[PDB]
Order: sequence, then C-alpha cells, then structure tokens
Amino acid sequence: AHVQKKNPLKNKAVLSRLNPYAKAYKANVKINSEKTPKAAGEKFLSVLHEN
Amino acid sequence: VRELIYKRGFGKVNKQRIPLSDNAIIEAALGKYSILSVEDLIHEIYTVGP
Amino acid sequence: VNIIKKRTKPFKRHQSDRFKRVGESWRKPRGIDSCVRRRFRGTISMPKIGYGNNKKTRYCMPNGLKAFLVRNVSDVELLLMHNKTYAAEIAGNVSARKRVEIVEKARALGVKVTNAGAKVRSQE
Amino acid sequence: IAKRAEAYEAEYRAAEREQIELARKARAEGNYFVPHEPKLIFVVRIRGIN
RNA sequence: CUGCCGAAGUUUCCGGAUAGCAGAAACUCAGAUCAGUUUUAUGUGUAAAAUGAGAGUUUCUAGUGGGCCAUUUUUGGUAAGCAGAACUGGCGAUGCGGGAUGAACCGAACGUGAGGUUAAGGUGCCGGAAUGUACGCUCAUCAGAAAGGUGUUAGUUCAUAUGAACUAGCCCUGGGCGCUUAAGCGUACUACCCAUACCUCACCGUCUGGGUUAGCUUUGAGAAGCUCAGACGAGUAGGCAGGCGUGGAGGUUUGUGACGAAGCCUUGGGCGUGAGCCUGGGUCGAACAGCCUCUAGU
RNA sequence: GUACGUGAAAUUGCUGAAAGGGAAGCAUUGGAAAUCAGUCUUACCUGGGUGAGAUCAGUAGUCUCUCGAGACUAUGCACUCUGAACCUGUGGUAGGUCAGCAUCAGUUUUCGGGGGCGGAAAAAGAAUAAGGGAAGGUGGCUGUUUAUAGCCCUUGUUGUAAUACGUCCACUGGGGACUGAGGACUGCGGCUUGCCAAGGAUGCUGACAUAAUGGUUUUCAAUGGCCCGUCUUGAAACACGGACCAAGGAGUCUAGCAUCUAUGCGAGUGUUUGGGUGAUGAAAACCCAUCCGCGAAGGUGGGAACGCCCUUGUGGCGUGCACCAUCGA
Repeated sequence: AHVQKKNPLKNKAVLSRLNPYAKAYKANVKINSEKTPKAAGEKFLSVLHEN
Repeated sequence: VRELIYKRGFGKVNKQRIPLSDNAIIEAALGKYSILSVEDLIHEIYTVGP
Repeated sequence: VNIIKKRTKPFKRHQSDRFKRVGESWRKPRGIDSCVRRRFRGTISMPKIGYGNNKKTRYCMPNGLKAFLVRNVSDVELLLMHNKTYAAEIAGNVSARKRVEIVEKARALGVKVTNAGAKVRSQE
Repeated sequence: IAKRAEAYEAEYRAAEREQIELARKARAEGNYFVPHEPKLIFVVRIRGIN
C-alpha cells in the first residue's frame, strides 16, 4: 500500500482522493465593481503627509 | 500550512514516517480528536484547535 | 530486474602494486596512522556492505543466468526445471568423454551450458 | 468531510474579510487597530550538527 | 574478510578500591516517570504549565583512569609581553567543501549510486561561475585586494567670494600572472558556480514494528521459510555476530581423474561488498574434491 | 639428456611494442591501439493429404503386483491419439543488444498566459473647471507673473482610471533533464456495468546482429594523491625497522577455580581405580560389584496467569506464581 508518493498538488487525481471539495471551489470571486467606498481618515492622511 | 502537509506531510504511525496520501490514515490515529481528513488536519493546525 | 552491478573493478590491496611479497588479495589496513585507511582524497576505496548488489540479481551472470556447477551427467538432469535461471557450468576436471555426455544431454534438456566447447572438437 | 471543508473555507474567508474590514474602519475614523497576535509559527532549522 | 554496538581519555576518596562512560542479563511499568529543556509563580534557588521522550531499577564486566587547542574567567602582573589558576567547549576516535598551500579558522559531520538545490567561499585568467547592474570613494613614484605632508578627496565650522581653523576617509613619507572611473575598497540589489551536507528515488546491510497453517490451485511451509513497513549507516581501546581459507579425521556425493588428478603460468570468461570462488587456454603427469560434522604444528 | 619429476617468484639476456624536459608510482573519466566476452527465426499454432504406431481396438495371451496398476508378446490401424515422419502451406506469430518518437507516472529546473483580494482602495499620471504663487522669466522688460512659453502649488478633477508592488488561484498553456522500484486480483478516487493519468511504464517502431553494445591490457589526456609498519608525539616532527623474492615463523598444551550456555539424569548424581566382557583392531564398544566424591541438614498488599461476570467495554468479584514490600518467624 502506497508504493509511490504522488503529490496532491501536482496530480489532480490524488487531490480528489484527499480533497472531496476540490470538485467545487471557484476560487476567484468578484467582490468589487460595486461603488467601492474609498476609506481613509482625513486626519490619518494629515498625519501620513507630515514631516 | 496547506502545501507543507500535502506535499511533505508524513504521519507518525507506530513510530513510522508514514506519508499522508489517504484520509484513512489521519482518522485511524486522530479519530479520537474528531480529525478525519487532511482538511481537518490543516484546520487543527492553522486555527490551533484544542 | 536486470543484471546491474554497483561496481566493476576489483578491490586491490593498498600498496599491493609496489611490492611483490604483498598479495593483491584485499587486506584491511589496520595501520594506526594510515591515511588511506582514513579515507583521504586520491586514495583507494574499501569494501563496504554498501557495495552489495541487488538480492534478486546476486550471483547472476551478465545474461541473467546463475552459474550451477555440474560434476557428472546426473547433475545436469536436475536443472530440468530451472533452465531459465541457471546455467550448467561444467567442472574443470570433467574429462572430455563425460564432457560430451553432459553437453548432448543438456542440449536436449533445454538448459544452457557455459563451457560447452572445452577440450572437445566438432566434426561434420 | 466535504461539508467540513465548506465550513473551514468559509471560516477562513470570513476571518480574512473581518480583519480587512477591521483595519479599513480604523483607518476611516482615525483610530489605530492592532491585529491579534498570531498563535502559530513555522520554525526551520538552519545550522547543522557541528 | 565483512556487520553491529563503541567509550573513557577522570571525578572522588586514595599504588588501589570507588564512581562514571559503554555494554550484557534480570526485573516494572507508558494510566510512569523523566529532561546539560523552557515557562508560571512563591521566597538566584525552590515549587507547580508548555515542549518532547516510555521511563526507572538490581546484578556482572571489558577499556579508560592523558592531554593539546580554543573560548572565557579572573589574579597578579611584568620592562613589556606575560604568568598563574580556573571556565566551557572542539580536536582527540572524524573524512569531505572552503581558507593559494597549512592540525586547529569558516562550513558541514561519511553505505553504493542517479538527478535536484545549497552552506562557507567565489565568478578577469590559471578556475567551475556576470570583464553583472546602481552608487561613490582609491592614484600608490612601495598602493590596494604615533604622526607630518606646496598630499589629495569630500568637506564641516568660523571669519570677512576668498582664506583660516577643523571633520573624516585614503595615499605618500614615517597564490601567480595581472588589475587601476578595477579584476581595489565600501554599500545595495539581481544572476550564476559546488560538498561525503539538504531533498526525491534505486540498491546493500542494521535495528525496530508487523503479517503468514484444518498450509484454500497464487501455488510465497528450507516457519532456520516467504512477505511488508520505517528510520538509520564516522570510528581508536574495546565488546558482540556471521562467514572465507589450509592440513588431516568419521559420514557422504552409487563424486572427478591417462579421453589427463594435483600443481603452475596466462592482458581468456565469469561470481562475491570482501575473505575467496568457478571456469577457458598453455604446460603438466597420478592423484583429487563439493557437502554435514570431528580436529589442529591452520 | 644423468646441471635429469613439476619448474613458481626474485633476478638476467635476446626480440617485438608503445612510451621516455630532474622521477616513477597509483585513482577516476574516457579515447586510441591491441584483444576477448555472445550472438541467432524458430519454434509455436492451425489446415489437409500421404504412409505409419498404441498408452487406441463394439479385440486376443503371458509376467509382477493390488478387480486394475504396470512391463510385454500376437493381431488390426478404425474410433481416438501421437501438433508423431514427409509432402502440403509461400498460412499466422516471430530472441538478444542499441537508438527513435509517443502517451503516462515520480523527482525536478525553466519560460508563459489569464485572473481574484490587498494596499493613501497604490502613489502617480493623463484627463480635468479654476484659483493662487513664485520661478532657473515666456511675453512684456537684471527686474518681471501668462502674455506673443507656461510651470508649480492648492483645490477641483474622471473613477470604482490604470499601472506597479505584495499575495492567492483545488486558472491554464508550452520547453528540458534524470528515474520505471513493484509484478494476477483487491484499495482509494473520478468518469459513467465498463472506462481512466486513481495502490511505481507501457505502446509504436527501427537498425544491429551474419556488429553493435560491451569487457580487459599497454598508453595518453584532464583532475588529483607527501613512504609503509612500529614507536613517539594531541597531532605531527620524529627517531627507528625496510635491497629484492620464496619458504619457515609467534594466546598454544595441560591441572585448578569461577561464570554463561547446551545435554542427561534430578534428592539425588558421577560406568572407564578395577572386574566382567569384546571371534569381523580386541587400546574401541558393551555391562556393574564394593566403596567414594559432591549435594541433601504463617498473615497483609503489590504483583505473572486464569475463571466468574457485566454496562458488556470500563472495570469489579475473585484465585494469586517468581518475587518484592510488609508484619514475620
């Protein structure tokens, strides 16, 4: 049993053996283009652009 | 944390360096701690569980 | 499982080339300050268990057969069922008379003879 | 195991989102937020046995 | 001949008995204790959390029972160095890469191999690797790898664009070939070179943990067998184990031999990590051998 | 061929070979010359014909065993069989070495593409309506303030700009090298019983073989390597011993003691002083009389092993070895 060591990352079939989730990931997600609320304190900028 | 356990994560089964290439190995040793697969092993390590 | 050897060259004794009273048979140098025993660069090697060959290939001739020494024609008969792994080596003192009896019997048996052409001569 | 993987990924992504949102708010109203101290490090030996 | 384990190198009393280290056996426990460990806290010690490892006994028996170097610690020193005690490591039992070479310096500690990448150190040539990029400094007419200077470099400060006093660097004075806005120095960032080291695999062995019989047509019961898994591999003194070889002895091969024994030589072919072995050819001419045990002027 | 069995090494002479700038020497890697290793399509299967034989006869006898199992002797060659011999096939498949590509797997090194989230939600910048300002000053005239160049700063400014940086992708597309350990079947997964990149390499081909791949020898080329043993010394330095070859050559034999293990017997144990005996070496073996030697002179708990269970497991209830604690004697 386990004659060879097959890399879960390199081999997609061993990944399915270890990761019964890799079938459904969709890692990339659009969490932008929704009127991005530029967040920066004005006094934070004042102390940033000092000295 | 994920990549080290996948590519280089070897168990300690009967004081032997047994590779973790199947989910049955972890649960045979860590079944008592509700760890039953590699994802749980990562979660027990990354989140530092009990 | 092919016949692969970890080393070809023999292990000669240290300083065995310089002297003639010193035999080429490997003798472990026990000299207290012996740098060649101390494994320095430019020295010779030394037999180690790390040099052993594959256990499924030890005693195997380069063609895959293991030599088996047959004295008489009785011995060549028992290689009936290992002809694919053993080769009937004919002993050095077996006379040319029984030497043909061994080769003709072994040819029909199907086994391989290693020194089948010694002391004999063919005639057509 | 598959469902436990769902919860773990959701927990990880929520934790990252919370930390990013925590810093954005502090930067927005000017207060300074210190992130929580990590509990896990990975040690690598670099010097031999001599 | 190979394989495994492998110190001590010295306390302490006193030539020794101890001890210690290493083993070898017998025990009892891992739900029990520990640690050249670290914390917590009570008053640096002590006591009670983490990190790891199973831990503790009794018996009997080899070897050692020096030092050198380095670190440090001090005391005095004493021309000056230094000396004197200690302190702790390394070598010593230990090879390899680097340091031009060089036992003490920088790396790294060793089965046989294939690939990969590195450490220290290096990339002008010898020399494997950029005559890399950016920025300065160095001019030596001995470079380079206490001071002075009509010596510079950058300058600072103070005086009124010029001087003085200064700040500091460097030069001058007091491994080879070569290198000179370097192939020198100094900083930074890329890229590359390579170790007996690190990774992945193969193989040999060692130890450890298994599996295996109403021996199931997977046949793999020399159970002293076959099979599976993992880690490991320096070595003196020394301890343990398995083997190879010589003469002869009882058994055996219904063994070999004038169609050529034993021996001998030979750049013939093989086998074994090795001690050793088997064989071809040439000489040779009367004996000899494999196996299980016995034995020694081995 | 009487310098007479075999005729080794040192050592010397001749010849052939290569090599030969103050050594040689060996080790790795090859090359070259010289030389050996080993070569094999051939057999298998199938088809028919031809003659056969026999372990076959809708067959007959003997022999040794235990009905039938062998060895045979007649007789026929069918019924099968002998892939049996030949003709018939010109049918079908073709044993090692070495290179080639492919689809894969493990270990990798190297170029890419596409994207997510994060950072002053980069900063910038362009774009962008102004104002102000000074400049190293355009125009006007060194001084000057947008002109007959404009710039900078400040807002304003599109916006959620984009880039970069940092990080992730169970996103993807190529290049190259080194490995094939294992040998039915399991397992674990995915696709959909089957199939697969999932418990380790298999295909397509060629050439060589009737030489290639190989090995050995001398030599050369590049990299290397201070004489061995002893003793000394941390270490060396050393000082010793070594002209070369062959043969000889050094923990042995014995009594005593203790230890460990193996064997036989076991409150026993030991024939070999001696006697009996031994026809085939008879100094062996085999047998035992009288001594003699050496031995011989209770409770408590922890415990190995086992049983009963019984909420089982957990544990309890026990029985308790060796032994250790305890009280004991």
